[PDB]
Amino acid sequence: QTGSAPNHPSDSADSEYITSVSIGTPAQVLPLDFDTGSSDLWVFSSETPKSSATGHAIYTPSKSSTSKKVSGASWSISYGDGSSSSGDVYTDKVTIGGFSVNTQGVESATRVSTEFVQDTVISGLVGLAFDSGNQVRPHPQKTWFSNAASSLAEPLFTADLRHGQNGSYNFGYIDTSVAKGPVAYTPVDNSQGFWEFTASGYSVGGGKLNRNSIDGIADTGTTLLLLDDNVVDAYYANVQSAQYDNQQEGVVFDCDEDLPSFSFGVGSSTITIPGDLLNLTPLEEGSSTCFGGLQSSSGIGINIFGDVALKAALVVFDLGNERLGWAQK
Repeated sequence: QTGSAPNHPSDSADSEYITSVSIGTPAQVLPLDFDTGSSDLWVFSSETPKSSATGHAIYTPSKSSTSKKVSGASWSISYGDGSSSSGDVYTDKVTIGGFSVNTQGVESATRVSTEFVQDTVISGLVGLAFDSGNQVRPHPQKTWFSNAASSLAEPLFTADLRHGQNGSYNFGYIDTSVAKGPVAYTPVDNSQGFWEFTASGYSVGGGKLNRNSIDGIADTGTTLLLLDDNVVDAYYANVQSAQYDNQQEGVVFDCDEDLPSFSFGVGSSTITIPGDLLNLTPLEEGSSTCFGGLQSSSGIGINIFGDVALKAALVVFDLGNERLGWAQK
């Protein structure tokens, strides 16, 4: 038994990826942000202030014959970007790509921050990091993937993100037909609740991998590839027009640059992010200056293999073996 759910980029700069989720009986279809960097499944609902939820699809638990309020449960969360939300908790059937979890914790937001209010095309998050990170008190809720894992064909899911095109979030099987190389695995350290791994080294513009390893997290909920100042300096070293732009808070360069690839080692196997995928977006319509997909992680204190990196590969989040797989796309 498997699920396969199409996703799409929210905008021309692949800021975040949007996937439909069906909650309740009959199904209420919400667009949610699948986030392997967090552990709460939370939604805009009929209990979200109407001034915050207007224009967003919402979950109404009273219209679902399978909903149940979880007495005494509450949750609150703050994200990397300073956005936040909080509320109470229901259980309900949650179906993603045709596969159902029958009793899933659905965290109903009674307050959401301005960032979420403005993002009308998203109605919440599906946290896909480890259960230890879940913020429901007093009794944590398991993630949708954790609940599904024992019932799927295999306890794994894959991320297939694309630049400017639909992709897929699949559960319970590995569709390597979207890829041009085999899955290469490395072990995951879930000590901090994340899909944390070590890359064995990197290369800029297709030389041989060095052995300067990089510890970081695979995070579908982060737009950029965020690496330390030493790696960023190495990446941009021969991009002649590159410079830090204090308004953008990141490195920019002429849009017509022929950017080098950025490669990194998963065990001894190479995954290469082509230069095309390291040019995120023109600074504005018709601009001759573009913003790099690879930027510094100095501000956040952890390296993040976000969507820019994930786009280069089919990425296998294996909860059964606690390992992370990358197949070149």
